[PDB]
Amino acid sequence: GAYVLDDSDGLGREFDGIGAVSGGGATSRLLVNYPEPYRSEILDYLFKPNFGASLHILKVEIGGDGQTTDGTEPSHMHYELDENYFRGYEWWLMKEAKKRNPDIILMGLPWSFPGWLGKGFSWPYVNLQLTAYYVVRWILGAKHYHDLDIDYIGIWNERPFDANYIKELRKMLDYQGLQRVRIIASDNLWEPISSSLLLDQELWKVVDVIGAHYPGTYTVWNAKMSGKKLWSSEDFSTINSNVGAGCWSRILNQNYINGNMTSTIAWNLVASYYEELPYGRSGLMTAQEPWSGHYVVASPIWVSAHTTQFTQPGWYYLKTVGHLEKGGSYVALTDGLGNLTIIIETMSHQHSMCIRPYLPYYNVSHQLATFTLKGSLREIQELQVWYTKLGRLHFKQLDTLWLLDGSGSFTLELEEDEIFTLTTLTTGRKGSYPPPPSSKPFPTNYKDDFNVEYPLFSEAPNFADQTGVFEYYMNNEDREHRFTLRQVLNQRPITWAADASSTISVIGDHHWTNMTVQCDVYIETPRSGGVFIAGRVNKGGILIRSATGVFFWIFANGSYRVTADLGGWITYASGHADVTAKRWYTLTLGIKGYFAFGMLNGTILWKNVRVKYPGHGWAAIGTHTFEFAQFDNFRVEAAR
Ligand SMILES: *[C@@H]1O[C@H](CO)[C@@H](O[C@@H]2O[C@H](CO)[C@@H](O)[C@H](O)[C@H]2NC(C)=O)[C@H](O)[C@H]1NC(C)=O
Ligand SMILES: *[C@@H]1O[C@H](CO)[C@@H](O[C@@H]2O[C@H](CO)[C@@H](O)[C@H](O)[C@H]2NC(C)=O)[C@H](O)[C@H]1NC(C)=O
Ligand SMILES: *[C@@H]1O[C@H](CO)[C@@H](O[C@@H]2O[C@H](CO)[C@@H](O)[C@H](O)[C@H]2NC(C)=O)[C@H](O)[C@H]1NC(C)=O
Ligand SMILES: O=[N+]([O-])c1ccc(O[C@@H]2O[C@H](CO)[C@H](O)[C@H](O)[C@H]2O)cc1
Ligand SMILES: *[C@@H]1O[C@H](CO)[C@@H](O)[C@H](O)[C@H]1NC(C)=O
Ligand SMILES: [Ca+2]
Repeated sequence: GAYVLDDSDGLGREFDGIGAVSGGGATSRLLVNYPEPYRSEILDYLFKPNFGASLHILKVEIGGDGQTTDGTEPSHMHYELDENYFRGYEWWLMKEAKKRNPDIILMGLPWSFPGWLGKGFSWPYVNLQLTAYYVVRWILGAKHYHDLDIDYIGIWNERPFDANYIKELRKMLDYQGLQRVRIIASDNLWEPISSSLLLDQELWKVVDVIGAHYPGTYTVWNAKMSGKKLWSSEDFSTINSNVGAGCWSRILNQNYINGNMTSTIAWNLVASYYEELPYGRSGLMTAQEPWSGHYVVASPIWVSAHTTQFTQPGWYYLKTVGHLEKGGSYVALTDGLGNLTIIIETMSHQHSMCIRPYLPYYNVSHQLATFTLKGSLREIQELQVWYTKLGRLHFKQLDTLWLLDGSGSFTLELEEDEIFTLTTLTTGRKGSYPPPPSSKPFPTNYKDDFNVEYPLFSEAPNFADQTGVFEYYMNNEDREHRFTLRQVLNQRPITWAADASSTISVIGDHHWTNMTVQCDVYIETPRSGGVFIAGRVNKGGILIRSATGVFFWIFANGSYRVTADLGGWITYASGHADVTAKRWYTLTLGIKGYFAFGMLNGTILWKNVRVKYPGHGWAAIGTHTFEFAQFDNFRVEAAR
């Protein structure tokens, strides 16, 4: 019936911000080659203050060369003695975020690590100082090469922590002059980090924030007892339809209400990865077509706005928040400067399911809500009103609410699936750019000769690596193949996911069913080396080991194989071929209906080989193991 909002008996917890994750893995892969103005528009929808999602926090993966959900992301140290702070796209993204919002909060977290850190094992805690040295290098590089101040550093995403590592990471941070950098742990479940912090005082000192994943709006007792800041450091991961927008809406309020969590960070920031990759379209918005410029400003953008435009890190939650009688919730925040924000949500169970965890039914029905400004809030007379209705009307400003009394009270009619933001703030705006081009399938004729001398990014556009890492490569000591694409991993990473045994990058349209793929290939390893080109590749990401399709392999021992699977268990054809290491060959692979054929240097090697049909999927290139190889003059001709 009546709901009191008061600051007289003090304040709730400090609000730390809403944000999103770019990474885990390659989630922003297709954003980088958007043409202007569209690329800059997308970034504004995300990061420009008083405009769109206006995010307070950007968390990114510290690439470790391993597959991390929708691809691999390049590390700053591929090998021992290697340092490079210009690979990938997270540097660029952080800088674009900071350009639009100087006060944005930056976070880094590793998912995988380069294999050499493991010194013989697939384990990052073999040499604690070495792994901490690697991580801290990254933070220094952000400052030195990009003028970026990383605010938070994590441990090992969704994987075990080592208390001695966390301590060494603190010591190393301090030693390198990074006392200001905070540590968040352990980016997994509430335990065992929470009880570890109660039993170990030295550990308690070095951990600033307990970050838990997909906590279903709740925390646990040991966490409250720690007195540490509690963040949902990874949540959401839901398709960005209205259903996903409802999930985001509900958890933004209730993570604080039910679980004392003062930050929530969505995986992921923008769906800029092929949608047939795992968890397709689970970004706050969608930008998965750089070749057309088409992007979608999805519902979750506006749900974010309802909190982000009208709150800032450093504000405080009131003590007066909770659930509504007939369902839904209300939070309220101030800033100590007389401003007040009220955010109300009425998300129906049927339209707010997150993928993790799934909630048992709860009822939401028509109701009325009365709010009374008690304490030092009563002196407010006027409130701006923002309204959103899911299922649709988005982030629409409604007529101002005048209190018009001396009461300090007001009433609302609330139906289902609604968000209301009521605030003293006048800065709100539903930012708008003209509509962008219609969606178009991936070009049915496509070529890249990789002839780019000073590339802006370290890899060619649209190639999404799924195991291994492929980079622009300049080789002055050749005139015919001076500018190529090279797979640069020479050993398996400390994997997070189950990377394939062979390297692979996919490109194009997963709907393609008839296609001709051509590429110049070059094997660097004598006797043992191997490369392939492929078509109808159907799976990638965390499922890359499962990929089927048609794979045309050539080996440096003078052999070829055609397989139905990336693991090469299922043979379509095999035989001999005039192939050695360190020689350039042109490979052609034709796939049509039930039949395939392969050419070597324009000459038929095998023809009318039966493949499974129907089948559809991307084109790809790769290497037999984690080995050096080059590719040049890539072309694809395909029918969807
Ligand atoms: C964490 O938030 C919870 C609510 O989710 C607070 O626990 C109590 O909740 C009841 C019922 O909602 C309130 O009436 C009380 O005011 C709360 N009790 C306390 C401890 O004051 C709790 O305040 C929070 N826990 C903290 C901050 O340690
Ligand atoms: C409400 O919040 C706004 C946003 O901070 C406050 O506006 C700033 O206030 C400080 C001093 O209080 C000024 O130095 C800034 O220049 C102000 N910025 C703007 C946008 O004018 C404001 O003080 C708060 N109080 C209210 C209700 O106006
Ligand atoms: C891929 O190739 C197959 C084989 O050419 C195409 O399927 C044939 O389509 C014709 C009519 O268009 C039928 O009469 C044949 O019987 C089909 N072949 C088989 C074995 O089914 C198919 O249309 C092509 N797909 C696309 C979209 O390009
Ligand atoms: O299998 N799980 O329950 C599971 C739960 C949380 C996980 O962490 C997260 O999942 C996300 C997808 O929803 C992304 O993969 C993200 O990269 C990963 O950190 C990964 C797997
Ligand atoms: C939910 O609760 C309302 C009001 O109490 C009631 O009218 C309705 O039947 C309930 N719906 C279901 C299916 O639980
Ligand atoms: Ca070239």
